[PDB]
Formats: sequence, C-alpha cells, structure tokens
Amino acid sequence: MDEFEMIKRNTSEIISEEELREVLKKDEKSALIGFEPSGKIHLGHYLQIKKMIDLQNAGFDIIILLADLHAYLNQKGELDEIRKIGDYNKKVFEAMGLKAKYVYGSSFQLDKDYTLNVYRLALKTTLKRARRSMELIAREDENPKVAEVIYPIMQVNPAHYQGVDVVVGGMEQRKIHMLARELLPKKVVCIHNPVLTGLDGEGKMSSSKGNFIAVDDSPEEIRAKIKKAYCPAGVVEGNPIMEIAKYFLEYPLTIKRPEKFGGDLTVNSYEELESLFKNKELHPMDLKNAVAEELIKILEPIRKRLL
Ligand SMILES: N[C@@H](Cc1ccc2ccccc2c1)C(=O)O
Repeated sequence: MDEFEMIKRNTSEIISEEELREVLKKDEKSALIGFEPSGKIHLGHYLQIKKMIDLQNAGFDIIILLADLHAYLNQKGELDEIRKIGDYNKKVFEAMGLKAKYVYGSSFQLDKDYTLNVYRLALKTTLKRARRSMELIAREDENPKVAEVIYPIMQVNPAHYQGVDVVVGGMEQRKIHMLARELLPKKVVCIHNPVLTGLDGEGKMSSSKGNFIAVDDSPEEIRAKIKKAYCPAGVVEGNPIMEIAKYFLEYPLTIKRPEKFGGDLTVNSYEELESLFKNKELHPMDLKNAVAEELIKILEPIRKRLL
C-alpha cells in the first residue's frame, strides 16, 4: 500500500479522499482524535490508536484530546476523577507505540473565547440536529439533559481544529464531524473507523457495559472472554471474533487444529478467513482458539509495558 492506502485500510470512511490526498502532499500534517477518557482501554480504542499510528507513519503529528469536559457533560462523573482516568488512558496509548502530543479539554475549554464560540455555534445549530448528532454518543437517559446538546457544539468548537488537517474517530462521531465541516472556517478531513461489536454481540464494545477486551487483560481473561463471546458458524455480520481477526491479526495466520478436525490451517488474508468461515469450513471454536492466542501475542508487549 502507498501512504493513502495504508491510511485508508480498515477505515469505514474518509471525508474526503481527495482532501486527504491534498493533505498528504504537505510536509507538515497533523491529525487529531478525541476520547472521553475511559476507565478501561479496550480493542475499540486500540483500533483507533492503530489508525493514529498509520497516520504517524505517514508523517503526521498526532494530537490526542483527552476530552474530560465532554465526558463530564456526557455523565461519566466528576471532572477531577475524569482527569485521572485521562492520565491512565495517556499511559496506555503510549504503551501502544503512539508518539503523540496530549491535550486535556479542561485546560482550554473554559477559556472565555472558547466559551463565546460555544455560544456563537449554539445559535447556528438546531436542537434537532444537535440531538440527531448524539444518537450514538449520548449516555442512556430517560430524561435527556441540556448537557446532551451542548456536547456536540463543544465538539465542533474551532479551537479543536486549529492547525489540524485530519480528525479521526469512530463512525458514531460522523454526524458531529459533518456539523464541524459545515460550521468551521476550514474543512478538516474526517477519517472514520468502524465501531466494534461487543463480545456478547448485541451493541458496541464499551467500558461501562462489560463486553470488552481491555488491552491489558491477562491471557487468562482474554481466553475466558473470547470463550464466552458471540460467534456463529457462517455468520460474518456482527461477529466480534471475525472483527478481531479483521482488525488486529497479522496474515498469513496459521490456525491450529487437531488432525481429527482437518489439521492446522494457513489463511493468507482476512478475505480467505472470511470465506473459509462463511462456507462453514472453519468452526467458531477453532477461530476462537486462534484469535485468543494471536491477540494475547499482539497485546503482550502493551500489557507488559504497562507492567
Ligand atoms: N466525542 C468523542 C470525544 C471528542 C470530544 C471532542 C472532540 C473535539 C474534536 C475532535 C474530536 C473530539 C472527540 C467521544 O465520543 O469519545
């Protein structure tokens, strides 16, 4: 893959690919991602950090916004607590091999000019649109709060995009990103990552929902987690184990199997893995065993580096 294709790889969308190519032509390029700090850093975060590392390899300076105040607004707790979690998060991303600069939302998001821009952009953003943009982001709430519609206008604040060529996030961010693209002086390139399915398989992988593999989980816990994971034969859609195989595993992948169930297998691409599986020629147990073991290896230097 040339640089663009390495960046494109495993992304759900790039807005736009022709803005991206324009950016690649510059020397100094910078890419931002923001995270509500999470108590556990899981494969969902790792997917995104891997993409930040792609960009880093392509010569981008990486900025990570530790979005404590957004996390406050999105009901994840008190600010001082969210900040400590953010410092943990920082440690985990650095363990992953990302070389980035880290900015804490609270350090600038209470400045008068920032706030004035929250208010300015609240006048330009409808309630309907704001609520729409948060459908995939908002904390579950029977009685949705005003905080919910403040969150996306804050996320579109020009201070976040000053000097940044590209913003990265999951597909759940896309409506907020489209709003920024409409409201800011400068259109920033959006690169969107896919959103991982939970181990249990209903919704998406989340720290607050107990359906995650944390990058620091021990080998034992990773096995037990992937043991109980949802993963039907021939069913590639919403299968977290196949997602793990697609997004984390290096190919060719040598799957282990007893001789009495076809013997050890080699798949030279995720494409090959997918057909073998969708043809009901690779059973869940065998895929599960192979994903658990390759994951442990993948994660080992991160978990050990975290000690
Ligand atoms: N909304 C994100 C956090 C988040 C908050 C503010 C941002 C500002 C600019 C670019 C990305 C940003 C991501 C989350 O769901 O974790």
